[PDB]
Amino acid sequence: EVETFAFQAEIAQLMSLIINTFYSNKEIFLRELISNSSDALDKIRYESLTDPSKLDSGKELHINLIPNKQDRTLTIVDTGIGMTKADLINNLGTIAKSGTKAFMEALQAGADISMIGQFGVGFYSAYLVAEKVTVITKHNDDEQYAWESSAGGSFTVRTDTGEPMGRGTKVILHLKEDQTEYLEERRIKEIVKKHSQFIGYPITLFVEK
Ligand SMILES: O=C(NCc1ccc(F)cc1)c1ccc[nH]1
Repeated sequence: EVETFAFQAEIAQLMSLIINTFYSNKEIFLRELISNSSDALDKIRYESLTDPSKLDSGKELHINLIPNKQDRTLTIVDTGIGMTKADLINNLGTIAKSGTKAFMEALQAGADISMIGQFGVGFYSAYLVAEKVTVITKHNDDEQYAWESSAGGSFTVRTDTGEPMGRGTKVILHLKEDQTEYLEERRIKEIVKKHSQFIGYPITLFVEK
């Protein structure tokens, strides 16, 4: 049972701008997603300070980067707080309507795409490199869900029968044909060291057979 939803108009507009603007500095997508992961880990860590049982679903607080050249996917896994179904539908837990409004004024007032994270919509920079994005998520207060979108104005939500996650979020980037450099180990390492060197959680770059 798959539910299909239209993006709000302002979010569709943001995604088409990200997809269609000529803009070479695509590597910032990884910085934005890792920072989202760090924010989600901060949240569950804060909750556990007063309620240890919040970590019954998983004590480890980390970020894994998993390239797969056969599937042409880069997956960013974190064990942060996760998202409820309502969170997924409501722009993946963001205030994306007012954030997009601000971002797009900033772009006409000098800024560039790399500044997207300052407006709370950094997730959508995934479409700089991905033709389709799948988000699997598990929050302590809900079941496990899969969100998916290839842009084009709609996204789907379904219950995820896949491998159970415990708690956290998995962003699966189905990369564009000409963006496979972001599956290469030395390129990922360079980007992490350049842009995420002060993230307060271990980031493990998985290797391939
Ligand atoms: O660059 C501009 N729009 C294109 C754009 C592309 C991606 C993005 F995430 C945000 C905007 C702009 C608008 C106003 C001044 N500059």
